[PDB]
Amino acid sequence: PQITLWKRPLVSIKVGGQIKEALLDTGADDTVIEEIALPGRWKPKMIGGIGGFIKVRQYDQIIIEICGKKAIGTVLVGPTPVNIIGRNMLTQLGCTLNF
Amino acid sequence: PQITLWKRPLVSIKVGGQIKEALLDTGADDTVIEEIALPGRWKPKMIGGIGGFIKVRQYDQIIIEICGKKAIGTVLVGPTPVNIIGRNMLTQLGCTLNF
Repeated sequence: PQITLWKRPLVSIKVGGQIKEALLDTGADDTVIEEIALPGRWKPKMIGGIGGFIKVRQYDQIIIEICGKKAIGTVLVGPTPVNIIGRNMLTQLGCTLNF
Repeated sequence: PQITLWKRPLVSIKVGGQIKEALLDTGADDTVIEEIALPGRWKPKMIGGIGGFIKVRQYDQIIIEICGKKAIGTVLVGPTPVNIIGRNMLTQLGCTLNF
């Protein structure tokens, strides 16, 4: 798709056999989703840094789908006010900024 | 331009007769720049909210230029770890996400 930016770029995503809402965020390095059971071995990761860090669980090589397009990459699972699709997944989707 | 997302989408911008580096951030509603003198009447604005708020100065109808393209909109001036080009300016630039 071509997504304009007059509203927050919230999308429905498929992940872990569930459906979640998430924000397409070019300002975020990583993808962070709250409250999802994922397969494989995880390891703790500290993210943030500005003001403090939050501990999350890092799962690698997870498949997500957005607007019919699949992407494989790392998903961090932990508390987040909004679920975030960061650049690690946007690159796998072939997503660009255009103006 | 067409900007891929393998690195942070940092750009050079012209604002206030200066040059600044800033991040094109689809996850941000607003544009926030540190340390720039801007014309007009400002008013304080509280931004953030997740964990606390930061006070900034809101200046309206400011002209910026990115990659040769001008855009007019609100610029918030205050402390920020990275200067942010948010959706209010990305929309004025005609910037979309494409995949």
